[PDB]
Amino acid sequence: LTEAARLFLRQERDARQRLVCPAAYGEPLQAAASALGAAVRLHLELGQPAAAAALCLELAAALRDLGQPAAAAGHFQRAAQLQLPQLPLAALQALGEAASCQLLARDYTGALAVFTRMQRLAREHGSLGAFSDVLVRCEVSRVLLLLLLQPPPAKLLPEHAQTLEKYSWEAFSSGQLPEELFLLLQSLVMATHEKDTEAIKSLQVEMWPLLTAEQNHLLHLVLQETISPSGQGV
Amino acid sequence: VSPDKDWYVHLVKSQCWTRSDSALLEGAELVNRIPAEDMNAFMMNSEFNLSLLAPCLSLGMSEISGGQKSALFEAAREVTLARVSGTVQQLPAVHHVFQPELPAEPAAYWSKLNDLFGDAALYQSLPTLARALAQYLVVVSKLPSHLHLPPEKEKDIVKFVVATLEALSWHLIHEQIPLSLDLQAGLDCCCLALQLPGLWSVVSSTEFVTHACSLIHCVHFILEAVAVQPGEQLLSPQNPKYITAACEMVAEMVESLQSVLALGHKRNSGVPAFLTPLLRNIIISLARLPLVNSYTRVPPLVWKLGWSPKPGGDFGTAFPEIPVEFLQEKEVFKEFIYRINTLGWTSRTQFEETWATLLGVLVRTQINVLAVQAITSLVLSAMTVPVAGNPAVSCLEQQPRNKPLKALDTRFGRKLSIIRGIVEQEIQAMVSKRENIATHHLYQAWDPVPSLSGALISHEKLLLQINPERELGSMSYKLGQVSIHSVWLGNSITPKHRAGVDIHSCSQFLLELYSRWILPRTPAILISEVVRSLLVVSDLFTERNQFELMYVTLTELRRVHPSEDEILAQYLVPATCKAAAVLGMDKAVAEPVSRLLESTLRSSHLPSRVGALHGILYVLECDLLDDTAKQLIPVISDYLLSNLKGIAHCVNIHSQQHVLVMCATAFYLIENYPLDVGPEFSASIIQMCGVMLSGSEESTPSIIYHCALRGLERLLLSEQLSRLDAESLVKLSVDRVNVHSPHRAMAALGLMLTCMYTGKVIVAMERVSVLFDRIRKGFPCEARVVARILPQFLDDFFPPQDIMNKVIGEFLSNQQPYPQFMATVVYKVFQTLHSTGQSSMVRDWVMLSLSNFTQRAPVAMATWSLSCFFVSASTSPWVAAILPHVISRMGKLEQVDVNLFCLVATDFYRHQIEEELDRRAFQSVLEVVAAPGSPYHRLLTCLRNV
Repeated sequence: LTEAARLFLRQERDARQRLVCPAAYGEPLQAAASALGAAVRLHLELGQPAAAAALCLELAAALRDLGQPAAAAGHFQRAAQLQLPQLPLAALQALGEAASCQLLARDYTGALAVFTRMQRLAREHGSLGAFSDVLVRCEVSRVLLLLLLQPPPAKLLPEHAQTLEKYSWEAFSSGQLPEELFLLLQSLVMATHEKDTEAIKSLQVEMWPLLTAEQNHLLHLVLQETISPSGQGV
Repeated sequence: VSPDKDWYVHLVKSQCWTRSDSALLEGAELVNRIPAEDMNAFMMNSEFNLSLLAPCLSLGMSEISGGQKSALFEAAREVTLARVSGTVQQLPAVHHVFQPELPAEPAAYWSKLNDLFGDAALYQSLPTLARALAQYLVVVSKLPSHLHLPPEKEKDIVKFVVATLEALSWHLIHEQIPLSLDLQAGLDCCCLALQLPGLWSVVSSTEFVTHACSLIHCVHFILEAVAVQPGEQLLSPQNPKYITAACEMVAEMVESLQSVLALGHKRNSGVPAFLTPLLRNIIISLARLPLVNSYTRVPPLVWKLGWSPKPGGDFGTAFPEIPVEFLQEKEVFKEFIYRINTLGWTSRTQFEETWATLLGVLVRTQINVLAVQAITSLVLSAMTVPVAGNPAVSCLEQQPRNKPLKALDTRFGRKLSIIRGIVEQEIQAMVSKRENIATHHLYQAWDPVPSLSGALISHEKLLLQINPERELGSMSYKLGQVSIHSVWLGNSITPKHRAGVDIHSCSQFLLELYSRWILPRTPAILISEVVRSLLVVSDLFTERNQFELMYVTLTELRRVHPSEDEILAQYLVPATCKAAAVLGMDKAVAEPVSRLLESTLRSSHLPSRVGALHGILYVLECDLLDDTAKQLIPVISDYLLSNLKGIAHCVNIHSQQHVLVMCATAFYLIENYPLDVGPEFSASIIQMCGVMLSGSEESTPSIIYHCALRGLERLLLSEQLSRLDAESLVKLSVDRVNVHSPHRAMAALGLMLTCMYTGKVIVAMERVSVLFDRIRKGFPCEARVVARILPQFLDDFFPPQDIMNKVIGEFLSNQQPYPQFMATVVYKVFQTLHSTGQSSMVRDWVMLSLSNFTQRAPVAMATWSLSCFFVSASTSPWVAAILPHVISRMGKLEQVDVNLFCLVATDFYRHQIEEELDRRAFQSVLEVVAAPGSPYHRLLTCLRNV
């Protein structure tokens, strides 16, 4: 049912990516739910939780390939949950993938809720060399997401308050970030909170080399929401 | 000062003649109120902020999409086109390809270029003009006859898009990465210009070959700079050299669409995910060019063999169609299928060529299955609505099963229409798979529903029609695409040929070749694919004898084929149901479809049951199901209840297609068979839908939440409901508005708006309180939307005396995170009171500015709120027409701000009070606040001067 997974996924990857078929019933996915999604539960009920989530890590990557980002994110998070209190790095990679998929689904308040979970698991389990590579992506992500959303002071957790507080001249420090990236992040927080457009434009152009593709997407989103806000209807 | 037309225009110049992108929306709203006769001399002035042409075009379009004629849109369009022609008349006379690598080859050119795009005095005006041009081109598809782009400006617009991509690539070469908005504007112009036929006839001509290769070179260089690190290639396994370079570059890009530009692939993690859709669409539109189309359709595995003819097509690259002796190999055939499916077909002759090719391949082990799949997708290619063989422009045509609601087109219905179209616009922007949409523009979503009376149906007329089983925004082929009513209605079938291509011959040929191929040792994996292809093509069958032949073929196949297929039934059942229920399901022969459905619903594997449910939905479409022999109903309802009662607490575990089609069947039953689907049967699932909508963001995926919610909204909006489950439905709507996810809150808000506008004293106050709470503790998007719907809700539910205290109390507060929206809410309410002759209640409430106003710790915010309030409660034009100016400055206690506030309060004191005792009552509130400081003391002085 693991090589049958290969069969029934390639029989879908063909018609989707290899020979694009704009005639798909959507048939091999509702059945792709078998083997993978199926043993996903069978593995548990008989008991192989250790590797059980690997089947779901393959099925979720497949779902994201086909263009189902939200369900892929759900399966990714479930895998992270399954592998968590035995292996930090595996579930942290899974959570990173889930946050990526959720940003593909344009689900920002759910991606931020996964970045906050990573950032807060990395710390309470950083007691390596990759933990201070998830704490450098999660911090920048979270700051860009809180600058994109702009939650009001009412519904703003203590965690996000602490974070958005860390980056104003009332505070200086870098945590895990490199100094230049921290200075750029601080200037960006201070310029967005003060309704400054040209500063954010210069910061976008200057930060593009230092941010990944996901975070460059998020910084473009911050800049766009600043320039043309979403909701006016025009 | 006299606040008149000239004072207003000066105040407009003060904000819309700088160069700043701070408050562009309010700038557009401010230019909107300029006299229509004196607007184009205001925008065609050298100091005008060119960043306002996109907000001005968007506001004008929202005014035109509302039916009313817009003069600001005419002005912004004239100015965009004149500016584009201007900035194109500066480029050099003759054009050379922009070899983004060849070291400055046309020196003079490549220097006269830098001097015209290396500087920032001109280059800064290329993407801020591309933004306007992309905001224009994205709405030419829904404009009147005299508002499309003229035929004269098409060459100039092509040259402008060429120049913009050239400038972006030049910046990438010399300077750093330009900007996200500059990149987006350039690629937006490119995509939307290759999407229109008027400009596609110009780019793809022969005197624009250098421009086409410039586009190809620049797009390839941008994709190389953005998607890959320096030093790597894109993919991980005579005539002007640039023509062959363009051919090979487009081939590489098209081959990349599978990995590097496939959103979510393990290799797309380099592209910043806001360039993936734009680049996909641009690459498709470039590959469909006559210059590179002939080369692009040949797989690379053919050049890897001994195939190299001598081509010529007025470029030198028109290769002949692949000799079908090459497709007998699998991989070459799969690559050819990918090319012709991704690219589509550029003309009728090309459709016929690839048709004959796949026929010659169709006469062998698995090449036959591939040939059948390619054939069915190829005939489905002509189904698309906008332009038939264009995957960049068009999506698959669907006619939904649900008829237009009759509750709308009424008094309350035509108001719910507006106030729910707003919420639906925002839900679209926030959760729709932008699948038929390439650019970033939000309020652009459309639907592929052509009228069967034809021209596409406008999206604001498809409120709750789109089959509630397909994901919001998903435009792929879904089983159930065309309703059966549409089959009876379009080609009149008693219960022609598609765009440019004779589909009757293709359909008849396929039907004969399929019937003669499955009735007599054809392997199983071939019979199943022929049946799937029949089911998929039966959306293009026109005559009734075609459907009758299909039905007799399928029933003989059922009789001959053994029951142990399990992978044939998934297509046997919905195809037989579609045929039997286009024949106006009768008693004689179309009756033992009920037996087939009953048998397949007690299956062992899911897809057979999803196909059975799609077949059931095919039957009820307008068959008298069974013929008042409806003994399928009890079966359908028992299955739906038994298998939805289980999947209501944990939904993400079970398949989403199953749940979606179960909900769609249940809603169709409740709305169209409400006397056979028992009674409480509705309430039962109005509970299943309650236990599903009330689940956490993990226990209920977003697309299932939105289906169930939109389907419930239709069930309530359709009058086919008792006032016992509808009463059970008005309660569920309010528990879902206080949720964290903004789009879930917006969906619940839409359902609440229908629950309020359809079922129609303190209940209305509870509902307005929950609306104000969603303004006060929501995100800026949700809060702006709610504050945009609030004035109509208020003026349509309860009289202004009830809430006038509440609106001002929510405007004047310390817990108010967005007072900049409540300013507009108060404005709309007061200006509504200035039309219904109630201009005395408004002064009665502004005279209640004693304690609420003038008591706000940030004195700057106190005078700002006073200015907003006294602008709102003003019967004078040019004073009520500056609220966008006063909202743009929520703090900013400058001196011109104080001059504005004094002038506004003086206008009020002079024109609204008119009672001397009340004049002294007004005067003796600035004296208590006093504030010898500028604002009030200057106001007191100016009032003493009056």
